[PDB]
Amino acid sequence: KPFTCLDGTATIPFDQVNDDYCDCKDGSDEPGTAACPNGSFHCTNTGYKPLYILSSRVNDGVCDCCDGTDEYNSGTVCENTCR
Amino acid sequence: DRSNFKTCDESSFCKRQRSIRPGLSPYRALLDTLQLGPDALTVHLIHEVTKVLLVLELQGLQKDMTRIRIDELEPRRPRYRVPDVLVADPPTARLSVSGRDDNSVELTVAEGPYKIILTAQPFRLDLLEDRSLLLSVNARGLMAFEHQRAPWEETFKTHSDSKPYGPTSVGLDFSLPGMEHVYGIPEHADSLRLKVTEGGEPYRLYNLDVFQYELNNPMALYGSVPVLLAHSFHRDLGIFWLNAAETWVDISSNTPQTDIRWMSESGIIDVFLMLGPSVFDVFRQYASLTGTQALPPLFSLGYHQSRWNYRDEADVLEVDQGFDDHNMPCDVIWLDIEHADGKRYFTWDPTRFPQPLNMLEHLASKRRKLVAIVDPHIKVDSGYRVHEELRNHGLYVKTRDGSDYEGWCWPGSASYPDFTNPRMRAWWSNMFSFDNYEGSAPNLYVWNDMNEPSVFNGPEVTMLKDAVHYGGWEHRDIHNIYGLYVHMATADGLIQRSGGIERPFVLSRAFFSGSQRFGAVWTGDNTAEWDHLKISIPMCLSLALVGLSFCGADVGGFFKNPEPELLVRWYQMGAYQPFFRAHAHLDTGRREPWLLASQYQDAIRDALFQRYSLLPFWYTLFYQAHKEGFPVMRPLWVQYPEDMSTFSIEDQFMLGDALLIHPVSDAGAHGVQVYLPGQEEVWYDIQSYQKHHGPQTLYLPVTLSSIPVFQRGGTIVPRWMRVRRSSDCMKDDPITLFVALSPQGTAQGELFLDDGHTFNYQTRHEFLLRRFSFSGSTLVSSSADPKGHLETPIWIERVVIMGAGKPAAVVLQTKGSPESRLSFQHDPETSVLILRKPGVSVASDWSIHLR
Ligand SMILES: CCCCN[C@H]1C[C@](O)(CO)[C@@H](O)[C@H](O)[C@H]1O
Ligand SMILES: [Ca+2]
Ligand SMILES: [Ca+2]
Repeated sequence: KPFTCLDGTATIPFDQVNDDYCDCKDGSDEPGTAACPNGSFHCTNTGYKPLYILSSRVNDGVCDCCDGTDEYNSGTVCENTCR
Repeated sequence: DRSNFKTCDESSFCKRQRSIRPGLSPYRALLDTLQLGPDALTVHLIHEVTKVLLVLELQGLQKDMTRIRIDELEPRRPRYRVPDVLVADPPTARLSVSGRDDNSVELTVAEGPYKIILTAQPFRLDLLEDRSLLLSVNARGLMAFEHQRAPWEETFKTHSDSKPYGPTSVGLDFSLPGMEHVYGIPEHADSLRLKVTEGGEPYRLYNLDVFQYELNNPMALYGSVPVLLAHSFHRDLGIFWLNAAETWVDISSNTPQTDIRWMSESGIIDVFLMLGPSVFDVFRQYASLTGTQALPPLFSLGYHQSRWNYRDEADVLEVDQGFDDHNMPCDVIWLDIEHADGKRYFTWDPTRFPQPLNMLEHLASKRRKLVAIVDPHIKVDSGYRVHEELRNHGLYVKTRDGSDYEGWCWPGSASYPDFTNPRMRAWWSNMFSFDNYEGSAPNLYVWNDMNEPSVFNGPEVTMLKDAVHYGGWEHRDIHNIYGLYVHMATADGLIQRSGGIERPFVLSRAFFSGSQRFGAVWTGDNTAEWDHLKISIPMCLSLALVGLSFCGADVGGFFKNPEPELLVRWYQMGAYQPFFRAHAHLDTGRREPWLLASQYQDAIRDALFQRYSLLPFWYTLFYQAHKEGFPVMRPLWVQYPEDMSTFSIEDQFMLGDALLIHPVSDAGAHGVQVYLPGQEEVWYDIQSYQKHHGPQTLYLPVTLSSIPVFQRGGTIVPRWMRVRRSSDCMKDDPITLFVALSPQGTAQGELFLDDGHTFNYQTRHEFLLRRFSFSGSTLVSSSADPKGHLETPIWIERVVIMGAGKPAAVVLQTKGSPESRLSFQHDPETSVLILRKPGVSVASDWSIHLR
């Protein structure tokens, strides 16, 4: 099946979810990347409070989440500090 | 308070020179003494009354330039010749005697078309292309050369100039037939098109610290570039008066013709005539003499947050966090003089900045930089190691009795290192090593202020004329390059500390011809008022024309508190100017951009996002400035030399040839009048995508968030649409290309890429220069310089085409890949075509076809 933007603006093939290009006006098709200006990246942050961050801070080379999962392809290795 | 500063009448050499009025010159060339040499023609000149003998050295130069030098035949003492400003000995062209009579010798440069006519009596020079007169020298007979007499004493207010060499001033006039518009000779808080000086003061070039300077007047400010450009419908010319002493410039209009007269306190006459014919020819001619804009590290083209002063390390970190908490980008936070130990530079206040390395480490973890101020005045303090070293090694500027000069500045009593001494500059450069400048780190950069030099208890708030420098030269001989030497030694220090790898960033207040090689400048202590916002355009445009492309003004104004609307408009203005820094006086209220009401915050954030989105475009323009000498920010007349209605415009400007900017600069404005030039030219409003045909004056309604910006048809602008918290975060991100189609359905653009901060682009050719071109129905990416290769993940995520119809299909071809189909979106109202995710590496050749 295809994916539908949560705001109903479009329906796209599921291979355009997290394909590093913003296809949904609400940013819902790119929860795991920095592609959308209004998106959010969810940090589970086990051992502390889970956090939402701006999509623009995914792989920006800055450690935003204590669990470090926002930096997975940036050259910055973030140690886990959720303690 | 202007009684602090001499008018021409209160300057005895300006009074003497300016009293000489247009008439029959007493100088005469002795044609019996003429010698035609390998690089030059020399001929003796004589003053008919005084019988003083001078030598004229006349040279044709490669790239259609002429150099005129005049010195005494038998000087009692050597005259000053400006060192370190020319980047090379200019390659010469052979002169030939191609005509002669009783009173004249005609010279040909190489094999033509340029000719120089030397008239013997009265002495005169005329410059021609073929039979067209370009320029005359001494046509009004204003040449004056005060020779060195047997070794006057002068006082101004409470300061005494011993003037041990007496009157030594030099001057010369130039006639520009057909020219009605002249520009340049910064720095003055005055209009772009220079005014006639006939009924008032001459323009003054003497690097001075003017407290609360006022607008629309010819008083000398902090920097001096003795370069004048002349523009007409038919031709462009430039005059480069290579003199480092106090200089006054008279301008008179008289078939239309403009006469220029330079009057300098000492040194020789040394002037370059740059014959164009186009203004870009003039840019190249001047760049070959004094060099080009240093390529800024990318971060320094982002947004700088500054004030006098941030309180301590905690304040600095709070400001850093404030940007991220309010979703506003920023690359650098600045530390003004209160960060040091009582204005002892290279130190840190032990209570408020106890751990600078840890503060710099925290900023590096946000991928941000810091700038620390380092001024050239050194506190007289036996516990201050810098002062003890400079004192012990005799590296200070001296007085005539041989003691070290002492004046007053920020730390109280202070001495001034002799930056004209190469041993002093090497010492200064070595002081920036990470072992010497303790607490500094690779993400700390430098601001040189007060380097005119500013001397609080000195005449005109600067150093005494009869202070003595390296080689025995007087301060009056060298004054206008003192600041440049500070800028240069600081920039060299930032390079050396890295082992020669990192590009520097240094902001300087004082400057001279050649300062473009060492970093950025700004217009000093402006005021939080609407007219100071307006004047930032003509001031930075006058700097751009003379090679200083890395220019800006304090956003919000340095003095006083701007109202929120003025601050919003200043952010919008600054976001489209080369050096983009907010700064403020010690006693102003805090005005970090999130402290405003949300509507003002939002407009400012929008301006910051636009600036960061445009960094690839800015970086390419600076690469083009670095390689070719073309200015980044440009008057409309540079792009439209035949449209006479642009010759004085200074409320509008262009960035390269692609973007026309008209920032709102009036409180409560409901619209602006935008002049869109060019016959058969179209312009795209980048907010609405509406196309407009030139030439017209368009009335455009505005709101608080409006920044009137238009993209020229025929251009392709690269943008990073993923705005992040700093430029370092963005430098691997994909590019969106904005193609604005000409009426012929064409466009072209370039893009420069490298590691963002080293000299590897130069030493290893590690860079990319791409050409993007559109014609027919095909967009092509090719190499504009095959020597450049770069490892980069940057790819093309989007193409936006303005002025295009709906295609039936879109097809991408890239070498190494199968042909692919691209999806797309089209707006019939705006004729805007968006091509989705080409996905091709920016280092790859590729083409997109609209079928
Ligand atoms: C009343 C102060 C006048 C001089 N201002 C200079 C010094 C300083 O104020 C502090 O270093 C800087 O903030 C300005 O930017 C400089 O131009
Ligand atoms: Ca997607
Ligand atoms: Ca991050």
